[PDB]
Amino acid sequence: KRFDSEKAGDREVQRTMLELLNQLDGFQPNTQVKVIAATNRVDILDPALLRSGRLDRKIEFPMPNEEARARIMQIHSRKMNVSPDVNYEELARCTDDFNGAQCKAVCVEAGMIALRRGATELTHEDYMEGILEVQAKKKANLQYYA
Amino acid sequence: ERGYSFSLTTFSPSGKLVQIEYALAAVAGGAPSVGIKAANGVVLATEKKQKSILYDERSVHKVEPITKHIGLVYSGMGPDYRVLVHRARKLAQQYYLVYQEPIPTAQLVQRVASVMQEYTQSGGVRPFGVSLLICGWNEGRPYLFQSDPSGAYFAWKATAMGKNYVNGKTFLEKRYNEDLELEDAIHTAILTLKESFEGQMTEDNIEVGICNEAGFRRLTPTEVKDYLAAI
Amino acid sequence: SSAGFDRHITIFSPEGRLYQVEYAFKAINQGGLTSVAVRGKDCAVIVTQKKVPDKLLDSSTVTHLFKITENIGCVMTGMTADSRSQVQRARYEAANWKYKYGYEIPVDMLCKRIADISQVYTQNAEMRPLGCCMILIGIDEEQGPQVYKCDPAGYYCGFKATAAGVKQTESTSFLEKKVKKKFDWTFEQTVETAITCLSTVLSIDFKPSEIEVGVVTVENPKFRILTEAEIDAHLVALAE
Amino acid sequence: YDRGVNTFSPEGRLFQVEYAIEAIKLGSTAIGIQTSEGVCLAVEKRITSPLMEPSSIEKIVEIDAHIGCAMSGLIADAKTLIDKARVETQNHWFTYNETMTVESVTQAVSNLALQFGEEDADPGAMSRPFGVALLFGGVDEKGPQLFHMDPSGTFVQCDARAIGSASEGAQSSLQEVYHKSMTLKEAIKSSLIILKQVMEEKLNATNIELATVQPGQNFHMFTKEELEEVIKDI
Amino acid sequence: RNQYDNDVTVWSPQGRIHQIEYAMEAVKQGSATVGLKSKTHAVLVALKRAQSELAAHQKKILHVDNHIGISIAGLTADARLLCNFMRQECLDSRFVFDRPLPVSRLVSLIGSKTQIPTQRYGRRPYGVGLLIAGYDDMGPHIFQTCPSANYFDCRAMSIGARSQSARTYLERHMSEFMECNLNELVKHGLRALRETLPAEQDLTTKNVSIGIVGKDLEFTIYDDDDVSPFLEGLEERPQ
Amino acid sequence: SRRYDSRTTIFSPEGRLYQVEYAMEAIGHAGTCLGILANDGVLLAAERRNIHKLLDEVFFSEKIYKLNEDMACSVAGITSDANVLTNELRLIAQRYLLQYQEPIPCEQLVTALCDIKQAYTQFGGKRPFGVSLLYIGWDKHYGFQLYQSDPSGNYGGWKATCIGNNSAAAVSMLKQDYKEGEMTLKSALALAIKVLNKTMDVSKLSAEKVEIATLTRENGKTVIRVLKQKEVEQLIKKHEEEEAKAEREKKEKEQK
Amino acid sequence: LNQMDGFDTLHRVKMIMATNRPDTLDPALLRPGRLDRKIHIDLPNEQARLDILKIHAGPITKHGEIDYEAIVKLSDGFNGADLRNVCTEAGMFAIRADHDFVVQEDFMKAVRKVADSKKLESKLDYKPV
Amino acid sequence: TGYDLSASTFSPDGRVFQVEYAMKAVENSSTAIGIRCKDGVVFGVEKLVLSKLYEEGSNKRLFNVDRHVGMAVAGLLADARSLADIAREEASNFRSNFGYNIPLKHLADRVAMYVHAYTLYSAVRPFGCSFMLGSYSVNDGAQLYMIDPSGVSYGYWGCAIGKARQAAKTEIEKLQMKEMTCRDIVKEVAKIIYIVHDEVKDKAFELELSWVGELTNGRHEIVPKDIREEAEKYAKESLK
Amino acid sequence: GVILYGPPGTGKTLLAKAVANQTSATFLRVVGSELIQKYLGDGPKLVRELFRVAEEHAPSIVFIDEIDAIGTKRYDSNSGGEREIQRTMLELLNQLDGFDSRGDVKVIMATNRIETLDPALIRPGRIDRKIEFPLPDEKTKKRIFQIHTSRMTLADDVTLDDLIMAKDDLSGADIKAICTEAGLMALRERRMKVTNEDFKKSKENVLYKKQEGTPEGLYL
Amino acid sequence: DRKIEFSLPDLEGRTHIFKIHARSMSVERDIRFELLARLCPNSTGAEI
Ligand SMILES: Nc1ncnc2c1ncn2[C@@H]1O[C@H](COP(=O)(O)OP(=O)(O)O)[C@@H](O)[C@H]1O
Repeated sequence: KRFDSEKAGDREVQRTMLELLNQLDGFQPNTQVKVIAATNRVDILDPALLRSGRLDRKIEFPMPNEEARARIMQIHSRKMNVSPDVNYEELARCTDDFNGAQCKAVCVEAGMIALRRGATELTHEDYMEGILEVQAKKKANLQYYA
Repeated sequence: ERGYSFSLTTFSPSGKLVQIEYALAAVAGGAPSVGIKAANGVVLATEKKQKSILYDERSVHKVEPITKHIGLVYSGMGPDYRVLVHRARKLAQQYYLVYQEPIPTAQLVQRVASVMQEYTQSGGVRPFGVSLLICGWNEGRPYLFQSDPSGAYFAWKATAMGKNYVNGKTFLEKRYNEDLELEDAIHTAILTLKESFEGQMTEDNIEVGICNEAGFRRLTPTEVKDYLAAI
Repeated sequence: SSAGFDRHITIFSPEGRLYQVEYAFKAINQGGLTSVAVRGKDCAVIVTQKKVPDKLLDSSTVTHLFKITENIGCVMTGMTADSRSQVQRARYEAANWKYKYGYEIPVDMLCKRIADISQVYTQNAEMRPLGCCMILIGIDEEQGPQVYKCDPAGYYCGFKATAAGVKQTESTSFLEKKVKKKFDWTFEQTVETAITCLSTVLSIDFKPSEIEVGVVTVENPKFRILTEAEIDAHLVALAE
Repeated sequence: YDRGVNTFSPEGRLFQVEYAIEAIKLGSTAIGIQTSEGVCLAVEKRITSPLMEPSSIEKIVEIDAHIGCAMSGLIADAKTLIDKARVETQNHWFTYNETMTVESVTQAVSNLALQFGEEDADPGAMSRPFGVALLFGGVDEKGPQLFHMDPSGTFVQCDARAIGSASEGAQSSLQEVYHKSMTLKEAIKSSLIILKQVMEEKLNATNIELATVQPGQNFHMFTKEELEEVIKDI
Repeated sequence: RNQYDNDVTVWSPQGRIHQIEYAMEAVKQGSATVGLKSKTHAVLVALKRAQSELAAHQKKILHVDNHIGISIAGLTADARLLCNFMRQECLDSRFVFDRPLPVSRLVSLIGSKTQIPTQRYGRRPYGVGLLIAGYDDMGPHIFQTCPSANYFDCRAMSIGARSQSARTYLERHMSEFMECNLNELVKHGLRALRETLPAEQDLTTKNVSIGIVGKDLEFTIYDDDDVSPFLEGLEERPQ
Repeated sequence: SRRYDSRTTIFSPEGRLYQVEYAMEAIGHAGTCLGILANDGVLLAAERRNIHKLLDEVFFSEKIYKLNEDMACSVAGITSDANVLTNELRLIAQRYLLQYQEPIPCEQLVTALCDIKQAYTQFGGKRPFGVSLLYIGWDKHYGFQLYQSDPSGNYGGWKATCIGNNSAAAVSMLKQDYKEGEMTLKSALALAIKVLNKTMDVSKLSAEKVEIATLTRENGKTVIRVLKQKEVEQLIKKHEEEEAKAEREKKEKEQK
Repeated sequence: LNQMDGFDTLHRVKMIMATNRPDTLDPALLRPGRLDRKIHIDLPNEQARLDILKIHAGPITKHGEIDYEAIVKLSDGFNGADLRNVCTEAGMFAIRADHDFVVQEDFMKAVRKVADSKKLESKLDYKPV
Repeated sequence: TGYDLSASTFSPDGRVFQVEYAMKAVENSSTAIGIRCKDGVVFGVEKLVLSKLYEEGSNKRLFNVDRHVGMAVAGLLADARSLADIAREEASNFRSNFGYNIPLKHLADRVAMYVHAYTLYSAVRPFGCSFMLGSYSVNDGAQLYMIDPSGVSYGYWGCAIGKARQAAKTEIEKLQMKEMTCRDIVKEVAKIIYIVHDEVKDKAFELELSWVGELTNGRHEIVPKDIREEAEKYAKESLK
Repeated sequence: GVILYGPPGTGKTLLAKAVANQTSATFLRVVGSELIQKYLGDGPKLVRELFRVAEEHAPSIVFIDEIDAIGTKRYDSNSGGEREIQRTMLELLNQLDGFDSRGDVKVIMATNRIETLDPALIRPGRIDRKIEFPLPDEKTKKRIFQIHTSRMTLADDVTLDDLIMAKDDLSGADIKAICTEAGLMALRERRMKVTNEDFKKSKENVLYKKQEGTPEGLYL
Repeated sequence: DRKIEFSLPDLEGRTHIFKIHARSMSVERDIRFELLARLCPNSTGAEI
């Protein structure tokens, strides 16, 4: 976001941004170049990026809800030898506030736990121990509950 | 409700109250005013500059009376002025209910100063942003006091307040002296308000309230109209 | 040029200004509407455009022309919820005055009570300063029509003709030139000036279904809200 | 950086009661052993200087005539809890003509263990949790019962619990030497054997005080010069 | 540097209150309880836990009235406070109207009670979760309360740490819950509860408790003495 | 809410109170007052911070505040914040006179106002009272007393005091130039004039920047007097001649 | 600044310059003589958004039922370019199920999609000159 | 950054970010649709289950304030229940101290002020609920009002509140609600709900409907369960 | 590593100058006031170049005087140079012992305070010899006065024992401040060598310089 | 992908760090290290 500030670090970036905006849309329009932009925050971007031909569509990417999470683990475990008594809905129900990368890290961690005990095909408890590692829960001492 | 009840006016490490100085700087960017006590009565003058000709000048007022012999003008913020005017009126009525005598101006000044002090000290509220100028002819001798937003008060023969007040103070020290009359005090108050006013000076711009031994009187536009000519 | 908590709570800046009322003014022109009040010789008129962007929305409950008392009318600008809270507070204070002091409350005293209520909001540091505007019209015997405008900062003042909302500067710039030649300000002249002010500021030539006009006068002191037939008549009389 | 007294952790447990749990092991140790013929208590006085009179420091404070207690932590905080427990026992005796069970007085003293508040009212309500763990022992109606209370208000029945600085060491040394079928003298000897290596000072008849509650004897005995009978055997 | 997640008053840019989710994380740290019902009975079976080798197990089920019985998972002081509120409300209902309180208006009362602290300043959410079984005039009910004050009219559900296996078992063995008697229903409850445990130890008749309410049966709690008629006749763990 | 709190109760990492000291630094400038007694009669000397020419001066009062038949008080620091304290101690004295039907002793009034000042630093969350004042009085038990005070509620009896501007040199000269039990009420006034010549940087001070108020005792009256400007001028002149007298010792000796 | 007026004056040379923030420019740049007239371009009004939409919906093979008045009503604070995106997005919904002709329901649907996106970039309102 | 913490803190742009975050929490719920007609008001709520977590009728979002007033909520739950008991208390107080039934406009205004009393101070947080209020009386016709968490109440001939709101108001705009009766607008509401719901991401949808009107002679009640509610079969017939 | 701490003025650095004459290798002195930079980046570069020069030369000794000015705490983490100081100390923490610890380089650090220090510095492996500097009451104060008055005259009337007899709260910086100023009255008055009243008024004025305006009438 | 944590050892690892750090010494074969690890409850490898 361009504002009133000091130094030369921001002013060089704003110089390159104003070069980017004119060469993308405005004088000499071009069809033959298609631009794709990605970010993780949008509150920082300048409103001149949300103009006519700069950024045409604004696309959301929410966190996976239930069936997307069961779909992710099915895709990543395609190469792995999986024992055919595992139901992914129970995993997707237990795994909460995850993403695509975290559900990917569950499958890789589960396959190693079978390698630690040397078993080839997986099991349900291989996945659950992968779940407990991914959550990264610190030492608790929470034995004064319930 | 919330009920903060914590005081947010605290001492600086240099040993001063920063909010009091900020309120005094708010006062110094206010409307100009002058007050002259000269040997028969007190004259208070100020400036009403509207941003447009569509305003009604006679609707709101700035030389607001309190009793039949006590007057008040201000320099600062307008919304923070009607509140202490109403408080001073109610307090003077309580004094008249108890003691059955018109309230002397000095006691009014100490009690509004104590009100300003307890607004500074108490919890969850900001200090006031208005310097007062209280005039009155009680027991023969005229009185003119000024109370700052710190909650203190002084006594002045002739003082000025608001924007460009140090040169007005030098004007009042140089041109005026110890003994005047009422009419030439009105003349020099109009002059020292004219030292920082606009090109025109009519009764629609300036507002003058005088006091004497016959009671407090806010001047009509006719009296200020013929006073503003050739002065 | 802040002092840590200068942005958030209502306190004095080092420059002397208190910033929360200045950030609350933007709530008046955030809403996107403009309202003009014009006072003449024997009438006071209020004109406000209304926005109905969806056909399923009821068009009879959009109007900001609120009724305070049977001879005292008002209009709003800014956030609608704070405007309705001020409407209910003004109705309660008018009824309280009519119960207490026996006679009908004048317009300026109601505006003083509203301003004194709004001053405590900027005095203390625990409440939002309630960013909505106030325009009141009425008739007072041996004073004629009266029009007043209060403020979220608590500053009330009398007026001859004024506007509030988003387009205050251009409307006042046109209105000063309109009022500078003091002509015969009758009823038709006042409604023509009030309509043409918004017609020249916005340059839209509005249909009669999107303009609300409130009237008060000396011939009858009752507050009236003009229906579409008289707005039709005034708009076809305006077009020569 | 600074949060309120009622704030939950990101992992979900709490943010102030766990700090009161963390303040338990800055105090002295206290061992309570329940046996089918009586409940025995023991504590470390933790003297600092020879000029301090050792009989002033007390940890075993009686609540009712048949109920004892033992402290670990900040004694001044637990004085209010013990006074309140005395008030509840006398009120229940006055309104029901019978003695309290030790579970009921532990419940009554644990109800107000977690009642701190900032938005709350009253004439200065508690602003922080109490930093003590209390052991209660008694013979109410089912015989010998021993209870342990921690600053989260959780009370449980324990057969042989030790609290304080070396609570885990005394517990792990209490695991092997215990059984349900033992006697009171064996319990006192075993508790003193455990308390031998826990303390950083040398044991004598003035560094500890112990108390035994039995169905026969009303209050708890074994003051000074009665401790010397079992000290010389150790 | 974290911001927005130190008080219940502050919202989030994503539009949620993180303190309520922290209270959910608190309530999922307790031991697993299972509550289920038939056409004529309501049984909740809870698993006790041991804080030490020789310390006794903390009980979970505790009776509220002649027909309402609640379970618990989470804290204990707030549990006693809420349970005292249920007891006082049931006493006022039996004192004024001389009738049993229905469980639906009781949990509506506790929802209105628990929603007040999660709106004001400096008041924490209640970190407890209840499973409420009750036989009022029209059918038995088993209800589940949350620290978000969203009560759900469940039919067979489990709460606590590692309750997903119990939920999947109750899903796959749902339909044959109303046609069976109490003896088979209790065995179904223990079969649902034993999936929470790891496959090394079992229900050793000292860490379980069973509470039953019914049409003509008083709300009874069995722990370590009347439990043993229910543990016999149970199949071994398939591992 | 809670982040807006100014935290005027907690100690500092060295363990000493952190807000009262800023009030004491505020007392440390903006004013000058002192009091002297060693026999009958006790005097107060004060300095006018504002000597602007447009002041009326007809207020017939100064920092010297009368509060009883047999007392006086002089304030220092914030002038706005001293009216509350003077009214409170006047109320305390009148409540004692209503209760016991005798005039209040000095110790009880000073301790009562110091407890009231301490109550704000103990709790309440408000800012402390930024006023340190100084009492003179007469009593049945101990005669003429002079009492100092602090914003923290600390107090103490004194015979030569220090409350105002830069005055460590004034404390040193009060130590060096003081007599014990021989101070009749004509040498103490000259001592006060000699001190206030040196504390203030204005050389050859006039009767506009000095205020002298004496509490003496008549035959059962306890006359509290504020000295007019007609006698303060020649009281200053009687010390102004003393410098020229003292410079003559180095003039008639250097002759060989 | 120097070659704008300087010593050698210009003849038949006109310079046009445009920006988004006029407040951050130099006062010596913005003084008259070098920039004689400042031209303000604002957000379009109701009839201004109407004939912009008439131009952009020109080469669209629409079915002859389209009413632009309802479309312009649910667009306040739009730029002069989001209406071009509205005309673009209506053909995208025509591309869905290859409906060829553009129906006014797609215009009402595409307007609500664009006004959904116009909530994460605002508060521009820069001071004139 | 720091303006979005408390409700009593104005942004530099003049906004109050806490009620905006409340609206963000509002739009994550499921869709609730209310259509006004010439003879009554029909509600419709798309209830969502996960595996069961419910019986038939559990987590009900159709409340009942009074005999003639219907309430359908969409937002963060347990505040809907609090507002339901609040509106019940206002209705009972009006019946006790004024005799006759509470009008819908007055009740919506009262609950709107109760909602607005929470977005002023810093102690309390704004609500996360946006409900509906529909009623039918012989002397007042059929009315429907919608209240947002900011505290603004407007009348509507048809509106939708929830996640799929912008994809549902167009389907309401397709039909002409000024002329149909209740018996076809229930199946139109079911068709709108079936169209607007996505089955790829949730697949656990279930309708619930409601009724005020002359068919339910001025009383609020649920559509008669297994009798009727074949509008789901009609909407499955309108799958394309 | 050796760290020297104490009350402000006791022996701190002084002792450090006295050890830099009996040493055999070269001695490098740096000051913590120098260890800030207004340019973002020259901070850790100067620390790195300081130890690189010292390592290649000899078995040298690096003395970071006033190291407590930078490495005090890290809990603030607020934007600006106040967090850049935390960044410029982390390189010093890594270059002290973070990978392949350098041979024959001996560090010595002088602080004024203890508790406002980063505990990752306080742990062993970087500094071990924690040295405490107390203020001597009277015994070495005779020898400090013996040293400071050695290279000057002294008369029979002036004796220094009574000037320190009742006082037990001075420091070695103040004693030199006494002795330098007590020679300054004799030069400014063109008087004799030393008088007893030269020492009397030097003690009073140095007390005014050390303790001037601390607001403690209430004894905490 | 892994968050490997460290902490204040145990009781046994202090004895192991003693046996691997103090093995390069000229000490008679009579020192017991488990008592020395008992006497220092909470320590790092750097302290050893
Ligand atoms: N025991 C002593 N012998 C001689 N001089 C000393 C002694 N103690 C302190 N000093 C003097 O005090 C001064 C302060 O030394 P030091 O504490 O290292 O400096 P700083 O106070 O600036 O850190 C030195 O200049 C030294 O001459």
